[PDB]
Amino acid sequence: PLVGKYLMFTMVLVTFSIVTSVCVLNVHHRSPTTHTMAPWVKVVFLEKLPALLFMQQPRHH
Amino acid sequence: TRKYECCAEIYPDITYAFVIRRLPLFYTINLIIPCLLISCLTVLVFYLPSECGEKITLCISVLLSLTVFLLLITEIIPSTSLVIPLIGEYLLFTMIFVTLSIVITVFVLNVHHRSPRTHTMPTWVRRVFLDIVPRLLLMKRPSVVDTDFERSVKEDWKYVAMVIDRIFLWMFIIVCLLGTVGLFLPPWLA
Repeated sequence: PLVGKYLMFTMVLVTFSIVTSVCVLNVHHRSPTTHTMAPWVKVVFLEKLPALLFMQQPRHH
Repeated sequence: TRKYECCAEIYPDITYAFVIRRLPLFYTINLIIPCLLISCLTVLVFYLPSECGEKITLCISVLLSLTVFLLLITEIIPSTSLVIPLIGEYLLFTMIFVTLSIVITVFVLNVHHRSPRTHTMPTWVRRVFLDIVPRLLLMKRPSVVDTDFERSVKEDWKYVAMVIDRIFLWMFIIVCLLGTVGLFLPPWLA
């Protein structure tokens, strides 16, 4: 059934989202005491991607 | 033709053998794929940080879902003790290792929330889990000098918990991959 196929597709996507959310939570709870941020991470995720996604880190400091 | 102890004569018979193959799409979609999707989440608990306060939720949900699917399979197959379905063995082994993961998660959460006011870190723990294992696991702790003793030991306990999680993240991934292939690959080869 098409409804069953659509439900299966959404279940696969939700499993993907669970994995991604685990990874995001791992990233969020990082601090200098435990992890050191590589300069490439800095560049990409604080300058390039935010500009593409229209986020504009305030960067007041 | 064959003789029966009832009677002295030979009684013939014709026996028909119906060799029938199941079309697996329906049960594939309805059982196999959901089970694999749940199986994809068995090791995720070891990558969740202890501060998220949701490790228990995830591992418990995985355990209960696997148990429910095992119960669903049980209602389909005959209750015979001569053979064991491969799906049943896979689900049972996954449930066992998920239970083990829950036990390890409780231990790791206990280790994470230790402080000088309640626990004392042995020298051997410090040595092993702050020098040796992190090196073998390719994780490099920043060289930070915290002046507050109480806040620094709390951060050492939090780092020791991360290392224990990473060890079991590696073991469970190896076991998960080796076990799955070691169970289903040989049958698919003839």
